This record gives sequence, structure tokens and C-alpha cells, in this order.
Amino acid sequence: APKAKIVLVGSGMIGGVMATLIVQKNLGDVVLFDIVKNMPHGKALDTSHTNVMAYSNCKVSGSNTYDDLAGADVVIVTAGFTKAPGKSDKEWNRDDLLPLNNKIMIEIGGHIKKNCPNAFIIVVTNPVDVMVQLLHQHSGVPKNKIIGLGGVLDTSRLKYYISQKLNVCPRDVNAHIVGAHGNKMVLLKRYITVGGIPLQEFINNKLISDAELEAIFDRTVNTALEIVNLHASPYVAPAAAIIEMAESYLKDLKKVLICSTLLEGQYGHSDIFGGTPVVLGANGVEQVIELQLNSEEKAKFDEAIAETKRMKALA
Amino acid sequence: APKAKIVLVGSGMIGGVMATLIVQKNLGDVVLFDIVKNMPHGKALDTSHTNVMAYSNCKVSGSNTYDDLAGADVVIVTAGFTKAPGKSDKEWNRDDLLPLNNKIMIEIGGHIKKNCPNAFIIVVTNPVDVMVQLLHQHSGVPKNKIIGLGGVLDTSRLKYYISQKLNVCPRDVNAHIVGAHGNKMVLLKRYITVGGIPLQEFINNKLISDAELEAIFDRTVNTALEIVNLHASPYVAPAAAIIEMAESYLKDLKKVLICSTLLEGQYGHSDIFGGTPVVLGANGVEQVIELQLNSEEKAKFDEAIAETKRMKALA
Amino acid sequence: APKAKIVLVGSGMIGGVMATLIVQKNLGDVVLFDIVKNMPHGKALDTSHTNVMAYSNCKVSGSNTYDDLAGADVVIVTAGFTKAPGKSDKEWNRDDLLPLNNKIMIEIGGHIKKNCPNAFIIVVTNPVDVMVQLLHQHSGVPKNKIIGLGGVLDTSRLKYYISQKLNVCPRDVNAHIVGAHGNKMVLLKRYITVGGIPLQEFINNKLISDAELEAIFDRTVNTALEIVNLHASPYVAPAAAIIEMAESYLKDLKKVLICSTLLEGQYGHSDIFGGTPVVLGANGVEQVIELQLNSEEKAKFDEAIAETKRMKALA
Amino acid sequence: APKAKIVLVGSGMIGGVMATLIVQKNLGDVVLFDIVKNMPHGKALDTSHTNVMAYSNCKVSGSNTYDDLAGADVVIVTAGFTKAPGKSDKEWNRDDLLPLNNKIMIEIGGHIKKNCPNAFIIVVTNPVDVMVQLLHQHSGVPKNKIIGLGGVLDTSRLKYYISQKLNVCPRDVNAHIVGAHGNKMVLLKRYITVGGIPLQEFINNKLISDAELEAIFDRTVNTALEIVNLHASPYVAPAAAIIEMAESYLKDLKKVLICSTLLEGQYGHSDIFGGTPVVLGANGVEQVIELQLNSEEKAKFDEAIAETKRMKALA
Ligand SMILES: NC(=O)c1ccc[n+]([C@@H]2O[C@H](COP(=O)([O-])OP(=O)(O)OC[C@H]3O[C@@H](n4cnc5c(N)ncnc54)[C@H](O)[C@@H]3O)[C@@H](O)[C@H]2O)c1
Ligand SMILES: NC(=O)c1ccc[n+]([C@@H]2O[C@H](COP(=O)([O-])OP(=O)(O)OC[C@H]3O[C@@H](n4cnc5c(N)ncnc54)[C@H](O)[C@@H]3O)[C@@H](O)[C@H]2O)c1
Ligand SMILES: NC(=O)c1ccc[n+]([C@@H]2O[C@H](COP(=O)([O-])OP(=O)(O)OC[C@H]3O[C@@H](n4cnc5c(N)ncnc54)[C@H](O)[C@@H]3O)[C@@H](O)[C@H]2O)c1
Ligand SMILES: NC(=O)c1ccc[n+]([C@@H]2O[C@H](COP(=O)([O-])OP(=O)(O)OC[C@H]3O[C@@H](n4cnc5c(N)ncnc54)[C@H](O)[C@@H]3O)[C@@H](O)[C@H]2O)c1
Ligand SMILES: O=C(O)c1nonc1O
Ligand SMILES: O=C(O)c1nonc1O
Ligand SMILES: O=C(O)c1nonc1O
Ligand SMILES: O=C(O)c1nonc1O
Repeated sequence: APKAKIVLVGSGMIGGVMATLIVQKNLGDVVLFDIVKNMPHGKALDTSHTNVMAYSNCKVSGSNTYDDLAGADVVIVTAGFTKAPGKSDKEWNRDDLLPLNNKIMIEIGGHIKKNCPNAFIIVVTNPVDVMVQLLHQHSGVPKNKIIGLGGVLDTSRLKYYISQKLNVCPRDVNAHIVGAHGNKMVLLKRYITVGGIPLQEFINNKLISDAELEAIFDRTVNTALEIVNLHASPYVAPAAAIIEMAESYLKDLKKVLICSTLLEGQYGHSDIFGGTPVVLGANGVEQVIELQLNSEEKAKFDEAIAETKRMKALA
Repeated sequence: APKAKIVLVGSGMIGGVMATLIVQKNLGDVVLFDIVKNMPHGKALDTSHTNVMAYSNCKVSGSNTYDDLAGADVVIVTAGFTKAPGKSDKEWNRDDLLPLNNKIMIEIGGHIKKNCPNAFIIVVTNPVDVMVQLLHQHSGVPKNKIIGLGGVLDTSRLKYYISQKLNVCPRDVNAHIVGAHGNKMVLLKRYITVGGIPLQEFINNKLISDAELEAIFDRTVNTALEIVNLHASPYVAPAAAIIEMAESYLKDLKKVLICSTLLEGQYGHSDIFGGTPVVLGANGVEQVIELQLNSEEKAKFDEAIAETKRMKALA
Repeated sequence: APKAKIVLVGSGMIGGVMATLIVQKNLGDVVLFDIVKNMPHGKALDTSHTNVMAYSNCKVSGSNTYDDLAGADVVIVTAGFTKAPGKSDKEWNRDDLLPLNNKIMIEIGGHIKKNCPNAFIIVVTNPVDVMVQLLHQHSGVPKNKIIGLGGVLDTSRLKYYISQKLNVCPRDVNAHIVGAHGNKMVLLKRYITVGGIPLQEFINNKLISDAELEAIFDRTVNTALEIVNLHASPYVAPAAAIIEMAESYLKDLKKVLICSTLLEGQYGHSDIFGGTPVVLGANGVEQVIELQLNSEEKAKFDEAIAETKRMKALA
Repeated sequence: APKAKIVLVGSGMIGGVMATLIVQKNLGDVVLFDIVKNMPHGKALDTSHTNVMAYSNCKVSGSNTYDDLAGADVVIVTAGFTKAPGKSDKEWNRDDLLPLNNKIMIEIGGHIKKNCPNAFIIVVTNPVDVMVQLLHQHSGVPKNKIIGLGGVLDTSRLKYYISQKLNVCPRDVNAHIVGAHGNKMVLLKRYITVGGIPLQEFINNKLISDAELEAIFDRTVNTALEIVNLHASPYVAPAAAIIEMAESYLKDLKKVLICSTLLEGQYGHSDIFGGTPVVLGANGVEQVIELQLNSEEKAKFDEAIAETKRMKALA
């Protein structure tokens, strides 16, 4: 009333799962946009039939035309490369995507600025904390209207792994991973809870040990790499994380979700994007929540931001 | 496969909303049992038509026959009185329901023992922490197969009121209320989080004050009384809370939910039921979680348990 | 984005279930408006806590102030009486509500016209086919922006009863009941299908007989009366039916649903509202579907419309 | 209670979407089984994190070990090839998969017979009407416990395409495609309805023409081929169709769904599987519904069955 229009700029692995999930949730009409010919139209057609099974009413169309951005309510950018040519799976590193994806963000930004300057933008393309700011600069959208995917996805892993050990509902585990979405992501041990209870209580009771948690932290940081070596650059959980973010905006849920956002003094940082809990509602980023990090946590935060800053200089 | 059978022992205000919600969620076949003639059959018929609108397939039948408990997978007991004769709305107090409801629990217990000794039992009838133990004693069911409603409902209020001030998704507020479901319920300030973050951070930032929280605590404790004076003994939120509990069992969700359960040393208490976080899954109460309360919190816990113990002696 | 505002004009039995269902489905903010003091505020408070259990974010407020209609996206009118003074349950007849409810519709219409002339209106108050036109005349809203509840509720019953005999998913039974919501409702045997198959195939196969169907027709027509005599004027299924209608509008589902709507030549009738399949989407009544009734079916349709016309003359 | 175990025999494109959808719907624990090393473990890990975003509690594990079939409640077989070596996309034809997939079905059948003879089996591998019977013969399961995917998927397309022209909710279009899932699929014009109304009424009203319908029929038959040429062998809608079938079984929904099933005299055919509406509930295929086809429709049905019979002789 009228349905939201959601344009998926990039119709690859993540784009595909996102279109499926949007139809499942009847969230809005979908455009699968890509530079590749024919492919988005085929995925769109396939996906469109699921309206019947899903009891939904969302158009799904493929596109190779940038002007289809006009009318967009939400734009999700996954366009770009997943690996650098010449690198082995073992050497996969998000940083190496920088020179491959930077020009793509600039190009998409110009099209967003012209066609849908009032759209809410979610950036996924890596290295995401660099790409999101690049897209902000070139699209001209307000700071409350653009975020990057990171924390929802990283914490989904941490939360899940802990829930498996403790035999509780995965959603009942809460956790914060901040700073940047990459190898220096900051896993905040102090901010983990289980059913709202400090994880330390479960550690005291020998239900999960400090050593076990350390292994889970390492597993979390290395999850993307693990999946890349077993199969491919992850796409199912990324897609679900993105749609959770988009849905909070579309339905004014006001969920607290960790995303990459413009910092203006939080954690002592300005002029850069970094991962922190934000509240997402109808007005976009409605609140930026600054964790009251201790000195040691801040030092880790600084190390994460330093990586983003280093690559921004290279971009 | 085969559908669960859920018997609602008591088909009054809460029974009615529970049957509606069960059909909405397609959770299982429903029996609305009551001592009142005709009424449960009418509510059952009305509710049964919603299968069409809900895309569900749950039978809803009315009953005046205790043997319909046979085959029950889940039994929810709301049977009893909501107010004591002669009391004004202003003087409403759960304790006064004790002499009115005790015999009803004993009678229902015998029927459960005979007909569905393997059913999972949820007790709602007040005073609930007393009634749940009474029903445990008379039904003979295992300690992991019977709980009382309290904490999910009490915290729903605390969580909601805080979410309204902070402008966040209500589910993103987590909170613990323990001990007993009554005027001595223990509201644990230290165990409140918002998006997994300690509420104290929001207090430090002047987003919500200590005084505001105190008023919200008082409002929470007095919510039932407030609604009784405006309208009636609450039933919509109680129903939703109960169904959240029942659903966790039925679908093996392993949610952490605060319920009245048999204590065997937790908090220094045994031989009595009290409200504490538990994990509910296919095996019933799969874990009893003992909060590592400080000395002052424990003193409040003791005061709550003392009320249950006092009335148990009167029952 | 921004959330829809749904004003429930009338906060009685149907109003209450509607508020519960709106929160379950996170459809929009809710105002429970009534002339009765205190009651709507109590129901609103009770219902509001279910946001936690439902993972929703809908405000629920009570009101005694007509100006709260301002900003309404959807207005659902249930205000009025359910029985006439002096009538026994056995003599319950919707027609007798005419003199009791007519003035209420006129009053509400004026408030709608002043405060929310662009709102989509659903009329429930009986006799509904008369009341809906009355409200149309006094609210001044466009013909595509006001409908009356009838067919979704009447067919829910017919569909359900058949599904019980045939042991199929209730939603897989489709059926049409047209003309008016009252004792002359037209049950169109020819337009019944099961899994899209003509019911006649199942009759040919002796899975359900003509006599059985006749009994189901009588049961359907008399369902309200049956429930009134067992318990109360039905409210759970009415509520669900209404919310299915409101949801189709809000989410632009374009569902085909039988509702009371302004006829402009369909079935040979103009200047009156009658029950017929319509398509409900973001533009309100997007299509009025005229069944190609045979001569005998039309005669039944005419008899139904004649009752509406008779009472319109009495109103 | 306890959760269902769903084993996906084949973890390729359809397997992946099915695992995603199972977690979204919290339907049961999932095993992604494949002969390919590492791949299923990576997809399983990726998918498992979505439990957090989905509020679900389903294990997702990868496997290369046939014995993981033990304990299966539902087995979905997609194992096999999607195209024949040497064929161009333009020449794609399901029949050419026969010699590639027959041995795979025999092998899987033996493992099912040994490990989970009581599981409900859904066969997807093409040519499906041949493969499903092959799997029936080798698994030894009862006729009511094995079906093949076809009609739900084929009609999803027909229903959707019509809904796009008529501007109605796609689920409100009902349609039957029977016989076999291949180029001779039988599209039954007479059994199409829109909101339960015969499509002929909409044709009479010039809302959709006979010529338009003919083009939609051709488009439906050729949809797989169209998508193969634009992108790949379809997987999103197939997955959704399969999960709709599996869910009806798991939750005892009793939905009427067109699937390939053992014929024992229906349509004049025995000793072969063919597509027809069936009712799926807790007892598996609870009813086989025989459409009362006219002579001309039957001739088309016979042509479809003849293709299955021809390839069965070649298998
Ligand atoms: N932020 C995160 O947490 C996170 C998580 C996973 C993935 N990633 C990143 O997301 C990106 C997408 O991953 P994927 O798995 O979907 O990759 P993919 O290769 O399957 O899809 C990317 C698509 O982008 C398309 N593309 C290239 N240029 C384009 C342009 N100008 N406009 C539109 N489309 C264009 C490609 O043709 C391709 O189809 C990668 O950069 C990956 O590193 C980020
Ligand atoms: N634990 C909690 O958090 C909580 C919350 C709200 C309500 N309550 C309590 O729940 C109970 C029910 O509340 P309600 O609003 O549904 O009240 P209600 O009066 O609407 O319904 C109670 C029903 O119990 C029936 N009944 C009496 N004896 C019975 C028997 N032997 N077997 C079956 N039914 C019998 C009555 O006829 C009545 O229909 C009350 O005791 C109330 O105090 C507890
Ligand atoms: N169309 C249908 O299929 C259908 C189905 C069921 C009910 N009904 C009708 O719906 C109406 C409501 O039924 P219910 O069960 O909710 O009855 P109810 O008596 O529980 O509630 C009606 C409410 O309207 C209120 N009211 C009276 N005047 C008002 C005004 N000016 N503004 C706001 N509120 C006002 C009353 O105080 C009461 O709370 C009845 O007329 C009934 O016959 C119609
Ligand atoms: N019935 C239908 O309506 C319908 C619809 C679409 C697809 N299909 C068929 O479904 C099948 C699967 O399609 P897809 O898109 O998922 O193909 P896919 O190639 O992506 O996946 C098939 C998987 O089967 C695996 N496999 C091979 N032998 C195996 C074995 N012995 N055990 C377990 N796994 C084995 C392969 O390694 C591969 O991962 C194809 O035959 C296709 O024609 C049928
Ligand atoms: O973390 C991930 O899943 C990821 N996968 O590819 N790029 C990423 O950032
Ligand atoms: O807390 C409540 O809602 C309540 N209402 O009636 N009894 C109770 O315990
Ligand atoms: O049909 C009904 O349910 C009904 N109940 O009260 N009035 C009505 O129209
Ligand atoms: O119909 C289909 O989608 C299909 N795709 O690949 N094989 C099939 O049968």
C-alpha cells in the first residue's frame, strides 16, 4: 500500500537467496539487477513462481538497466567480486577485493544519486566498511540512510556456536562484534548473554569454559574462510542477515542490529564507518548506540578501524 | 504427525484467547474443557472457523467431560476464580483466590493422573506458585513436566514499558522477574539489557533514568491490578505468554523462559516452586537456570518464596 | 514505514480479538475506541504486552475521543448492539438491531468524514448490508473505500464444515455465499470446489452426499444463532475474517474475498450494497467480480437484496 | 518433540534452497547428504547460522555417509544430473537424464530400505515419474509413503502467469496439471478457477482470452527450458514446491497437492506412477483423488502416461 520496491544491485549468490526470502516474507516487489545478461531474468522467473507456495504477491523481475533503480525504496548492493584472481582458497582475504570492487561502488553510487536519492541503502560488497563509505560519498544519501552488513552476520555465528554448546534457542544468545567486518573484528566477551544472563554465570557453573569460548571466537572470525575452503563465499546467512536489516527498516521494527555506520565521535572515531549497534526503523538509522567499552576493548576497536582507514587510503 | 492434542482445562477469558492463538499458529488440536454447560462448545465452534482464515488444520472442540484429558500432550490449567466474592476491584489480591481454587487443583490433578500422566502441564490458576505445586503433588507428574505461568508475563510488561521509553523493538529488551508471581515479585534491575547491552549504559547516557525505571517497576508489579480496575482480570497477555511456553515445548525450541518450577537447592530453597529461568524443550523443563544473585537480590527472593510458603500452609 | 494506523471503532468482543490479531501479525498501530470509559484502556494495555511474545512493534492505545480517527489508514466499525432488549436468545435476529444501530452509524460517519476521509473503511455492525451503505452515505468516502463484513465469515463456516467431512485442509475448500449477510444469504452450491475440483465430483464418488450438503447449508445459515444460544454473539471468527480483509488492503495482497459493496448494475441491482466477491488491494476495492449466476441463483440473490432494501426503508 | 529429521539426498541447487526454507519454517533437523566431498558441510554451516535470524532451532549438518539416513522422518531425493553431456541448452530434455539417473535411484533405494523403511519419501530427480517408481520398487516402502514432485511446481507457474494477467493474489488461482512432469504434461483448462470461480467466467467477460490462455499454457510447459537457457535448471520454485509437500506431511495439513503417485485403476491406469491430486497428511498419501476427466482430457492423460511407460521400458 503501495508495495515497497526493493532493488538488488547484484544478482549473484546472495542476490538469489535475498529474492527468495523477500518473496517468503512478502516484503515487496523485487528487481534482480546485474551486468550479466539473461541470468537475472532466469532467477527472477524461477523465484516468481514461489509466490504461489508462499501465499505472497511480490513481483520479481530481472534487469540489466540501471534506471530500474528509479522508485526504489530499498537498494541492496552485493555487486562485485568474491575472490581475487590468482589467490588460492587458502589465501582468501577480503582486503584483496578492494581494487576489484572500488570502481563498481562509485558507478553504482552515481546511479543511486540520480534515480533514488531517497532510498535506504544496504552495502554488502567487500571490503564492506570501506565500500559502504565509498558508496555514501558517491550516492550523496544522508548518513541515516546507508549502512553496511557485518555485525548481524558475524554475531549470528557467535550466537549460534554458543547455543549449540549450551543447548538453548540460538536467538536467546546475544552478543556483540564491532569495529570492522574482517579479520580484526572485535568479539566482545563482556557483552555476551544467554537468556539475558551474563555468559560469565554459565562459565562460573562450568557449562561452557573460557577455553571453549576462545575456540568459538576463533571459529567465528574464520567462518567465512572455512566455508570458502569447503564450498564457496558464504551466501545463505549473509542473505538472511541483510533481509533482517531490510525488514526492520520496511516494517519499522526498531530492532537493535550491529551494522557499519558513519561514526561522528563514538569510540573516539569520526569520518569513517564502523560496526556498532544501531536501531533500524522507518527513519533509517534512528539511533547509533555507542557501547561503553573499557580501555582494552577500545584498543581492539582502534585496531579494527585502522584496517578500514588503511584500505580507504588505498581506495 | 500426529497432531499434538492440547487440552485447555478452563475455557474462560484466557482459555478463549489461547484457543484462538493455537489455531493461528496451527499448534495442535484443542479441547476447550469447562464445568459450565454449552459455553465451551460455542467458543470452540466460533474458533474452529478461523482455520480457514489462518490456513490451519486444528480441531477445536468443547467439553464438560474430564476423560477428554486422555491423549493430551499438553494440559493448560486456568480453571478457577479471578476474584473473591465481596472484594472490591480496588482490593483485588491474588492471595484471596487461595481458598476458592485449591480444591479445583486437587480435583484436576486426580483426572490428569488417571488420564494423561505423560502430558506436559502448565498451571495458570492463582495463586500460581502455590497452585502449581498443589497440582504437581496430586497429578504425580515428574518435576520436569509441570511449570507455572509467571515470569514470561511479568517480564513482558517490564520489557514493553522500557521499550516504549527507549524506542526500540520490545523483544530487544531482556529482563528477569523471579521468586513468585504476586506483589513480592522480584524485579532484578541488574539483569536488564537492551539489545544485549546492560541497561546501566542507557542510564549513564541519560536515555532512561533510575527514577523512570523505579516508576516502571512499580507499574509492572501493579499492572494486573491496574487492568482489573479498568476492565477485567487480564487475559490477552497471559494467553500469549502461556502459548509461548507451550510452543517451546511442542516444537523443541529450547527457549529460556521464566516459569514457576520445583526448586531443589537453587537460591537456597527446596521443596517449593518458584519463578526462575528454565529451558523448555521436547523433554519439558530441560534445564533449571539459577541466577547468581547477590546477597541483596537473594533477600528479595526469600521474601517472595516466604509468601508462597505462607499460603501453602494455609492451603 | 510509517506504520499503518488502524482505528477500531468499537472495542467490544470483536474489537478485542482484532487488536490481538493485529499485534500477532504486526499489521499496524491500534486504537481501541469506545464510548465506554476505562474498558478500552484496559484491553489496550493488556494487548500491548503481547508485542514481546509476538516479536511485534505495534502501539495499542485506548480511546474515548472521536478525533483519534485523524490519521487513520483503516477504520473498522463494530460499534453497536448485538441483541435487542426483550428478545430471547432463541429469537435472536440481526434485523432487530436496525433501530439500535442506525444512529450510531450516522454519528460515526460524520467523524470519519471530518477526520479521515481517505481511510479504508470496514463495517461490521448489523444489519451489516444496511449499515455499510448508511456509513457510506454519511462518511462521504469513495465506493472503492468501504466494504461490509459478510461473505468471508459465512464461507469460512461452509468451507470448514465441508473440510471436516472430506478430511482435507479447510483452506482447500472454496465456496461462495452472496447477496446479504443474514437468514437469506445465498449459498451457491454450483460454486463449491475442493482443491479446485468441483464439489460435484466428490458427490458423484459418494464422499459427501447432496443431503449432507443440505444439512451443512442449514448449519451455515444458522451458525450465528447456534453460537448465540450456546454462548454469545460470535466474535473470534468475525475478527479473523475482518483482519484477513484489512490485511489484504494493507499489504496489497489482491485477495478475492466476498464482501458487501456498492452494486452499480451487477446482478441487475444498483443503489444498494450486497455481498459479492471483490479484489482487495492497495487501492481498496480494486475489482467487483460479478458471478455469472443462472436464473434460479439470481432469484435467490434478489430475495437477499430485497431484505436489505426493506430495512433500508425502515432505517 | 522430538524434532523431525529431514534428510536431503542430494545437496545441489535444490538441496540448498530446501535447507534454507526448512530453517526459515523451523520444520526439522536437516542433513545435507551428497557424494561430493566438503561441499555439503559448507552449505550446512552457512545455512545453520540462519537459525538466529529465523528464530529457529534446526540442526543443519553435511554428510557423505549413507547411514545418516537412519532416523529419517522425511527423505527428499534430488540426487542426480540436470543435463546430459553433449546436449546444448537448446536441446535440454528431461528424458535424456534417464540413463544418467537410473542407477543413482537404485542405489539410494537400497540405503533407504536398510536405514529408514518407515520414512516418507519425496522423489525429485528426473525423469521424475519414472524415477519415483524405480525408487518405490527398490526402497520397498508402502505406496502411501512415496510421491514425486511435479504438479505443485507445474501449476505454480500456470497459477502465477494467470494471476499476473488478472491482477489477483496468485494463491487465489487454482489449476490442475496431471499425467506426467514433462513435455506431455496435461494442462486441464476446465479445472482452472480464480477465487473459486470458473476461469470461463473471466474469459466470457474478456478479462483474459482463450488465445492468452493458450500462450500461458505453452509458456508453462516450456518454463523449465526457458529458465535453463537464461540461467540454469530451475531450483528455487522446485525447492518451495517440495517443502510445501513435506510440510503438509509433517504438520498433518491434509492439503490437496498434485504429485506423482502409484495408480491402481484411476484414469484406467495401473502399475505406473502419474501426476494427480492427492491429500498429504500424517499418514502420507491419505487419499488419491481421481479427476472425472472427459474423453478428450483422458486421451491427453494417456499420452502423458505413455511417455513414462516408454522410458520405464528403457530404464
Ligand atoms: N558484508 C558482508 O558480511 C559480506 C558477506 C558475504 C559477502 N560479501 C561480499 O558480497 C559480495 C557479493 O557476494 P556474492 O556471493 O553474492 O557474489 P557473486 O559473485 O555470486 O555475485 C556478485 C554479482 O555482482 C555482479 N556485478 C558485478 N558488477 C556489477 C554491477 N556494476 N552492477 C550489478 N551487478 C554487478 C556479478 O555479475 C555477480 O553476479 C562480494 O564482494 C562478497 O565479498 C560481504
Ligand atoms: N499465573 C498468572 O500469571 C495468571 C495470569 C492471569 C490469570 N491468572 C489466573 O488464571 C485463572 C483464570 O483466569 P481467567 O481470566 O481465564 O478466568 P475466567 O473466570 O474467565 O475463567 C476460568 C474458568 O474456569 C472454569 N472452571 C471452574 N472450575 C473448573 C473446573 N473444575 N474445570 C474446568 N474449568 C473450571 C470457570 O467456569 C471459568 O470458565 C484465575 O485464577 C486467574 O487469577 C493467572
Ligand atoms: N457483519 C458480520 O458478519 C457480523 C458478525 C458478528 C457481529 N456483527 C455485529 O458486530 C457488532 C459488534 O459485535 P461485538 O460482538 O463486538 O459486540 P460488543 O457488544 O461486544 O461490542 C460493541 C461495542 O460497541 C460499543 N459502542 C456503542 N456505541 C459506540 C460508539 N458510538 N462508538 C464506539 N463504540 C460504540 C459498545 O460500548 C461495545 O463495546 C454487532 O452489531 C454485531 O451484530 C456482525
Ligand atoms: N521433479 C521436478 O519437478 C524437478 C524440478 C527441477 C529439477 N528436477 C531434477 O532434480 C534433480 C536435481 O536438480 P538440482 O538443480 O538440485 O541439480 P544439482 O546438480 O545442483 O544437484 C544434484 C546433486 O546430486 C548429487 N549426487 C549425485 N549422485 C548422488 C548420490 N548418489 N547421492 C547423493 N547425491 C548425489 C550431485 O553431486 C549434486 O550435488 C535433477 O535430476 C533435475 O532434473 C526435477
Ligand atoms: O563473512 C562472510 O560471510 C563473507 N563471505 O564473503 N565475504 C564475507 O564477508
Ligand atoms: O498478572 C496477571 O495478569 C494476572 N491477572 O490475573 N491474575 C494474575 O496473576
Ligand atoms: O454471523 C455472525 O457471526 C454474527 N454474529 O453476530 N452478528 C452476526 O452477523
Ligand atoms: O520443471 C522444472 O523446473 C525442472 N527443472 O529441471 N528439471 C525439471 O523438471
